[PDB]
Amino acid sequence: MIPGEYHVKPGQIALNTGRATCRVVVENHGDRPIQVGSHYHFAEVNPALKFDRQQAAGYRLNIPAGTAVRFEPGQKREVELVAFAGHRAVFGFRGEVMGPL
Amino acid sequence: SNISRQAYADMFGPTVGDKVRLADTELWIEVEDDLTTYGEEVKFGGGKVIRDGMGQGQMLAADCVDLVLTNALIVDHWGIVKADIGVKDGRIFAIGKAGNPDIQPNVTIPIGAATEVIAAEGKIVTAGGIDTHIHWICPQQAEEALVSGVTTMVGGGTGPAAGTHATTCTPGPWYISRMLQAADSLPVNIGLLGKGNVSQPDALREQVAAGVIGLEIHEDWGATPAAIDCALTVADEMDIQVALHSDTLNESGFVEDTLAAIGGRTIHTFHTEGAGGGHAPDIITACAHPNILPSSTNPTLPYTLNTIDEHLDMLMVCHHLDPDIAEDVAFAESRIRRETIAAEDVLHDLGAFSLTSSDSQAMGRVGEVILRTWQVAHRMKVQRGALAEETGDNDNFRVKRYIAKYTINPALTHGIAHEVGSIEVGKLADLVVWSPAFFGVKPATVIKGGMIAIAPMGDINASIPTPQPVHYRPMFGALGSARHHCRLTFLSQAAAANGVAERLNLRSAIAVVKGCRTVQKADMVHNSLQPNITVDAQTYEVRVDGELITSEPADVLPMAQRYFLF
Amino acid sequence: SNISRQAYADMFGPTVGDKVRLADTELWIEVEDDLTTYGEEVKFGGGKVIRDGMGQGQMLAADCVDLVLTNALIVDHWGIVKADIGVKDGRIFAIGKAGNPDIQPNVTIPIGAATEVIAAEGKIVTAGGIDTHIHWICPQQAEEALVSGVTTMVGGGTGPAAGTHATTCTPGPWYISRMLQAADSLPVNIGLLGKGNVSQPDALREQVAAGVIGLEIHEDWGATPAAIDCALTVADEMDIQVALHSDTLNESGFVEDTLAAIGGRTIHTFHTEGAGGGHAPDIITACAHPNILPSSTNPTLPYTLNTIDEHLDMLMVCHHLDPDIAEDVAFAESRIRRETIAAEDVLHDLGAFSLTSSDSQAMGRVGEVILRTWQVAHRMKVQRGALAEETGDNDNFRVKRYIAKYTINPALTHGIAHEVGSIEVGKLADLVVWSPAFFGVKPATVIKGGMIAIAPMGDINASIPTPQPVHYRPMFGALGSARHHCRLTFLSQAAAANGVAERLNLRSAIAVVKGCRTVQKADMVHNSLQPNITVDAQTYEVRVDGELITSEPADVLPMAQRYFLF
Amino acid sequence: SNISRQAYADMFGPTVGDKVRLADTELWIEVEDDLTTYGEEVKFGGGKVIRDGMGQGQMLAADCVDLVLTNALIVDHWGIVKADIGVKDGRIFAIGKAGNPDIQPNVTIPIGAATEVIAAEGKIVTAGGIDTHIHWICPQQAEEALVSGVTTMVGGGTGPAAGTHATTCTPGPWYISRMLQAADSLPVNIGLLGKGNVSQPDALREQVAAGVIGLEIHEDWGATPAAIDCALTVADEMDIQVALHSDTLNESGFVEDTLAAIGGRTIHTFHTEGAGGGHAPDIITACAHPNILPSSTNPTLPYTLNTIDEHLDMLMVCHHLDPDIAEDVAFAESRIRRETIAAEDVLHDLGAFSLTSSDSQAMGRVGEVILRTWQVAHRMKVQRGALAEETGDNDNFRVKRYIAKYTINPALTHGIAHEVGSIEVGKLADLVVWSPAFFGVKPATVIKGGMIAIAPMGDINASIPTPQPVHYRPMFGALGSARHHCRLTFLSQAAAANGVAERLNLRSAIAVVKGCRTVQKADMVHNSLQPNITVDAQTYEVRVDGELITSEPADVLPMAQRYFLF
Amino acid sequence: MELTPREKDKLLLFTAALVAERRLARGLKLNYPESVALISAFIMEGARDGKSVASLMEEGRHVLTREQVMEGVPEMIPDIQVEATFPDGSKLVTVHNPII
Amino acid sequence: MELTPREKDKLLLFTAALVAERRLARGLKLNYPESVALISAFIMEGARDGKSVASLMEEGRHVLTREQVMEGVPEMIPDIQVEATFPDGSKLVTVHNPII
Repeated sequence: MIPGEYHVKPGQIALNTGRATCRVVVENHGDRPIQVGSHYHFAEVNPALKFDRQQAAGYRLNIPAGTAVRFEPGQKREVELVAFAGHRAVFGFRGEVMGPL
Repeated sequence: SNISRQAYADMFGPTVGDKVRLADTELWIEVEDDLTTYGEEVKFGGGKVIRDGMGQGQMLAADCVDLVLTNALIVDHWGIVKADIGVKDGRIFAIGKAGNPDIQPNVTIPIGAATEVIAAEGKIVTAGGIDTHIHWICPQQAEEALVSGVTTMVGGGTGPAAGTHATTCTPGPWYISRMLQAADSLPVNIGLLGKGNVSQPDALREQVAAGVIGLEIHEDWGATPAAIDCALTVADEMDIQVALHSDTLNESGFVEDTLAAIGGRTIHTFHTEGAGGGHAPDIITACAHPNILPSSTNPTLPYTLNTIDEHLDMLMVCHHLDPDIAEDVAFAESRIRRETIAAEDVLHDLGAFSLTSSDSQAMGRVGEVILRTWQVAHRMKVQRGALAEETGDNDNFRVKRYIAKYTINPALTHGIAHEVGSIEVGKLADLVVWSPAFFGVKPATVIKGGMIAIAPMGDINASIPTPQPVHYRPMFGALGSARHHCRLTFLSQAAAANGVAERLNLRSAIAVVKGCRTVQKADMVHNSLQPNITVDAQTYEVRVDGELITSEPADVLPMAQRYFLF
Repeated sequence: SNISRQAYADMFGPTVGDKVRLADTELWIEVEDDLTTYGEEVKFGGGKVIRDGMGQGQMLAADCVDLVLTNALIVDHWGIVKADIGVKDGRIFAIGKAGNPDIQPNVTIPIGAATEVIAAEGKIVTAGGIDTHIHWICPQQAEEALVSGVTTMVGGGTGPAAGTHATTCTPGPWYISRMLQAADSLPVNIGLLGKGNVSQPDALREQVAAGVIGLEIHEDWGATPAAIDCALTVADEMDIQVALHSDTLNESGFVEDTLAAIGGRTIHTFHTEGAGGGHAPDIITACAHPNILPSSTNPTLPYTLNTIDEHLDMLMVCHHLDPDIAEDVAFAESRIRRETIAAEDVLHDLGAFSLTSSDSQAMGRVGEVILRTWQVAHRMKVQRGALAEETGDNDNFRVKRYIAKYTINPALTHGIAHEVGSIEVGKLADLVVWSPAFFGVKPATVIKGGMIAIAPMGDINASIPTPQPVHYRPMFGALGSARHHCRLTFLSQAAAANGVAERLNLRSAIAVVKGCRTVQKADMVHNSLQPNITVDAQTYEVRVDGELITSEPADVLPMAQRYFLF
Repeated sequence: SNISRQAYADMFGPTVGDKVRLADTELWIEVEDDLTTYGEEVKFGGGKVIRDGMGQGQMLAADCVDLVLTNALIVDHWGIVKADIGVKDGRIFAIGKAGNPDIQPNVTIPIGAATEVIAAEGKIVTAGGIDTHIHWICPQQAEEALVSGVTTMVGGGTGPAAGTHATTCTPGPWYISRMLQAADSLPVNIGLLGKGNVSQPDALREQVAAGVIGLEIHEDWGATPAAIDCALTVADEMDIQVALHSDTLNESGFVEDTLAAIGGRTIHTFHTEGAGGGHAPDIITACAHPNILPSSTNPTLPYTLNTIDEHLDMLMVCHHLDPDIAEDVAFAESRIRRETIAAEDVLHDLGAFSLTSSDSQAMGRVGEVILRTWQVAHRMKVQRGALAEETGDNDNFRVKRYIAKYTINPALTHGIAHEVGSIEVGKLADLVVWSPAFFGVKPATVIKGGMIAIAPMGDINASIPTPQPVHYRPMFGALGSARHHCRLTFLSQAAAANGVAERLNLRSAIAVVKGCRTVQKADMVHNSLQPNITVDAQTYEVRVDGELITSEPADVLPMAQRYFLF
Repeated sequence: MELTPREKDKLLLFTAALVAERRLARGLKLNYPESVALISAFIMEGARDGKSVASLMEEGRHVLTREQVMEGVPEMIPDIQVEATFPDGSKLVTVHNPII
Repeated sequence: MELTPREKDKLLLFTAALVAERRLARGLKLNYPESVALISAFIMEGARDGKSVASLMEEGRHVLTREQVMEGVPEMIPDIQVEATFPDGSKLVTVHNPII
């Protein structure tokens, strides 16, 4: 007996289903680590991360909400992106779009 | 991508199909629905989702909520679901999916710069309790009650005076005015009851016009058919509620005479089992009538090994009886019957009794209304198994039936359901956050009117709020003017019209009662059973349709020694 | 029918002829009269008398009292009688026979639906005490004083500042305004004293116009004949009182010079014995004059074995003296004299000293004014026997003489007797209920303005209010707006006219002082003796009509170790 | 006549040339000047100087001060001198020589009948501290802070909600209005910060118009260049301050990008060392810029043996991070660097860091801002010796440099220096009296607006205020209306114009912020150094002009175990 | 711990009892508040141990005798009441004439 | 003494610990609040003694075992935190999974 214990049924949860995705190879050219959040507009991340910014337009990381992908200096890795939804209007970040798309 | 169910529950709390144990009881709930879109859940913290342009939008204050309770597991009479809760203007705005419509799908609760966040992932959220049997013996009761999870208190009294020790009557215009003024200082919603024991209508009307939302007929002030009829006549014309404590002595007649005097008119019967007062030994038969809204006081809930031993002396002190006067003690074994005490538990499980209350410091414990209601549910599951209404392998229906007893039903009974009683849009944001392991025992957060009024707090000088000693301390929602803005003083329609609030210079928000006369047994959510119940005059045995109703006394209960220091 | 006296006392309390012991002292009181009609006493509880149509009537609120204290044993300067007390509009309505005129005989205090009940059978009821020597060193003093049974506090100060540590002066318009505002937060009636040590009248008038009801002349601020005359001139024109703490140093002259400066004008001499301040070593001779209203501070009451040992260091700290400076310690043995300390007790028993006070936290104990007054009465009965005025085999007269010292006399001295000071119709309902075994030590109920402000309260979560731990907790009468409505801030007639209350936005009820100049020694109830007293300049011996006045130091006292945890 | 220096110090406190040790540290101060006239010092007590016609005059209230602090040893950024302090209308009237112009020479602070006295001989008097990094997690923080000597608190929050746990943002109009109302109940001056993390200006303007005096940009809400620019644009037009907590994750760019976004505009960088948040690992390089006003939070002050061990878990709880999520813990060793922690101490000693704050209950200790600032000064003297600016054999300059960090500088940074921050004529009388042995640890008296708000108090029932137990208790300055009159709620110029105070019905005195945009590093009193500082990306070593900046971890500190019970 | 007001209130009772317990140990005759605190604390621990209400109503009368308390004290305490968390929840223990 | 609010607050912890300490002595299986108070008090005294934060983070896990507490209690306490005045000022001690 454990007070307030859960009895989670086994299985998996499929995240962000039915949405466009794309894979991109990214490399950290900076001398300091860079960590990117799940809902951050990837196309506007730290300029030290070299990748096809054009492809990542209107996309975010296809990872569970609240998690992140870290890039140590000089690190190179392929990540998967998932398209923004809702109004598909990007406001903020580095201020490169500030509107729909 | 993909995430396992276990990891998912650890991050955002349980989802559809997952079950959760209530404290250390045998009651299990199962998430019936989840309003989120997988992968789009909002979370707060360093590098999380709720950040500018991401989970937070660019809308103005008027277009977003003031407070959002993320990933909450709602337990209410209407469902046990997973959702985000939006709070705006001190009231429940919506139950849905929170976020930023700019980049997220299905957002119904918009988060913007003007939005505060309460992380409810892994917690159970419920409406604040409502205790309709408070004796204002001391102001300290409000804090005790608030800490337990009760956000509204209905009753009466003037302090530690004999009248209040035994009854919940706030006698007359002067004391009513005084208590209404004193109420602005308390962090709970309040409504007062006046003394309804009089056979002259104008004496009652004055009190209602003074501000009370109900009248109590108590045998200590004489619960005669004449007084009962008088109070009910005035109640019928002023749309206020009547609470009864019948003639235990059978001095003016038996239970059937009292029922006759009531004449099918709406009335709330206090401690219907009888231990706390009522025609000996069959006042319990009242729960069979359509116009009766029956409640229990907590010392008899649930039937345990020490229940009887304790009552004998508790009764005396409360009602100012003399242990040396034969007649004063003679009606002890007449008021305390193992038979009705055992039956009461079952009648609750069946939906025959619709409310639970305390009867604070007058044969009741103010901080144990929620705690004892769940102990009954536990003992009933253990002894009787699943309810005929249960579906699936959970106790979901039993949980909805019991939570309604100290939430929506007390609210319907006193004509305040339009303001509080449940987690529904438009209602005041009186919410309680519970950790599953402390459900019904010790709350994580108590919200009043959209502001946290009390919560456990650690070392004030610590680097974080978690270090010991951790104990309940008043928060901003319980401070001066913020308090006034987050609490409600319920008045009678007459008092509101007379300008009582302006005359007494009340500082809190005002709410008016209505619909007290139209409610009936059938309106009690999940507790509308009108059983063909009888009580044997000699043996005191309770029978429904001829079958014997009874239960066994518990030796050990959950939500007891595992949680309390004393 | 018939009932034995013993059974009767057990039910309704003692009646005519019965005697009661005061706490654990040797003082016995005897019921002088009973206003009831045997067989018609009102009692509250299940199946008792106060019920609709029986002991409770059908009258409207305007025709019945708000509160009734049933079967009370009143102990006041005017009598020791048994009666019901009626309270209406926060004021004492009547002292008589309560009930329902419809069926009961001789009812003078009508009970109706609007009436609350306090059961006083077997209890002693007295007026709230009045301490006229408070140093507002800290706000916590009000609660301490209220718990002891004192409902009115007169004095001055601004908090823990040097000036307030030594004196009771609230210096100037700004601090006076600040303290008047802060007073609304305290559950006791309050009146402030300003600094009267100035030789420029306008400096005093401003203070009186600012709101003070008196001025204190303190030697620490220079108690010169010039200052004394100045303060008395302004007092005479503004109808406020002057409290004196004369020149111990004899710097400007001896006691006869101070008396000369007073010029037969009314004045209240603080701690007239001298230990707390005053011309060394004969300030005590002041009690012989008609214009002098003499009081004692409590540390010297009564003379005990440890009295002297304790004073030496207490004096230093209070008046900011330096134990290394010869001149600062030299006037220790000059201010602390066993001779005058012993005599003071007797002079009280004789009615030469008319008041007792504390001198809170500046050579006085705020919660021990009542307690020590009775200890003196006990020690005096023990040492000197019955007073020449006693009648019957009781200490009734001695009890009336001593209770007047901390009730009606302090009220007459400060011009507030029209509002408080005794249990008389029309006066504010500041009452204290005592259990005979705890009389003068720990109150059962403390009522302010008709509402219980503080009382012992047990486990807030208990089924009754009696379970441990039981300790004093604030009640509704001490809460926000209810408090304002139940307390009085006394202003000077000038301040009231100037609209000070409206300008400072005071929330409490306002009362005005009057009759401070016209009171004289002969007006002090039961304490009007003007003895031909002398003090030997060398030996410090006190003599009245040549006879030596003295007493023995107590080794053990009642109302001490049997009641206190520490 | 003549008196020896030692005897003189024992009577009136130290004079020119005398040195005093600060608590149990190695810091010594030397009286630089004395404004008295030898032989004419004012002293209060029985037979002392402050008496009618002597040290007290005949002037009316308008011509004398309300309060005088006699023989005080002032320690402020401008000097360490001996003088009397005059307080009038709740504000500092003058710093000079108090007395009676009628008989004394050089009196600049007149004492009359309307003057209260606080004896400060032998005590150190300082301005009240100002903490500009408060998380309103609970109302109890105000008392804790007040007791330590901080009289003004700037920050934000709504109570124990996730958002406030991590940030100091009071989200939107509703919560801002609620907190402004709740502020009237707190005994400290208050100013609120809103959530500045938005890329839509109108969302910020509403908040400023609602009443906030600043906006916080926190990485938990997304500290992006877009948000930063937005907040600074609005700040520039509304004359409010911006507090930053940069992007530790380097998600949007590195420190140079954030600096680029700031664009040379005024901004206050929170916990500039980085442990509490900021670009890893070089946010500390910000202190080199003219537009940056850098402060430290207290857990890293000073560098001790247990500093690191403690931070790892403190960080997690505060920012809602998950110890199981690799990425959430990965940035632990990135945020907690022994290298920057050690350097921070030195940068403070050099004047590179200009402020110290707490970061209450979110990686900071509310009652230890003053205490830790002095511990740093001690450790720096011990390790580095005298500062290049020191003159004479004392630490006077180092004391002025460090006291400015939690007094005048925080005030200049938030545009409130015109009201508080230092002991200067015209400023609010927020003063703290310290006994040299408890300096920086436990205050003797805490004055707010000219009234003592809190101080140590002994047995309430004692004959003097000194008997045990002695602990901090609320005084009159912290009571109801007196409190309102002695505290200030700072509003934005816009809110003041909009009539927010009248609409919310605020009861306290209102003050408006101004000059937040014009302040720069060079304006920070004694802390204007802009060093050529660099941080090695790999080793984390901090260098100024190529030289390595570092310090050793303390094993034992003063103002610790010798003073605290726990 | 999450101590509620009632739990913190009982800590006052416990502590008051520590005072009495020590004085009794020195061989002093206990006064009124000391006696009440001592007997009350006893009952609370009885409940913690799992003893029944009925047992405590009896045992509580054997904690202190008339010769261990000051004169008049036994008569100043016609009964003692205290509530505690028994295995079956909070219950009230009433001890009549605890000191004989 | 000049006790600040934080010092008075810790007296509540100390006292709560005296209760637990006595019950454990009687051989009772401690409950949730008793366990937290007992382990917390231990750490505070460790700091008073001059032990380092690192040492206490370890020692705190050896105060009570799974067999000395009620069922479910170990899982109700994933960690314990308390601050105290070490020789080098106030520090935070976090003990993870104190009961095993």
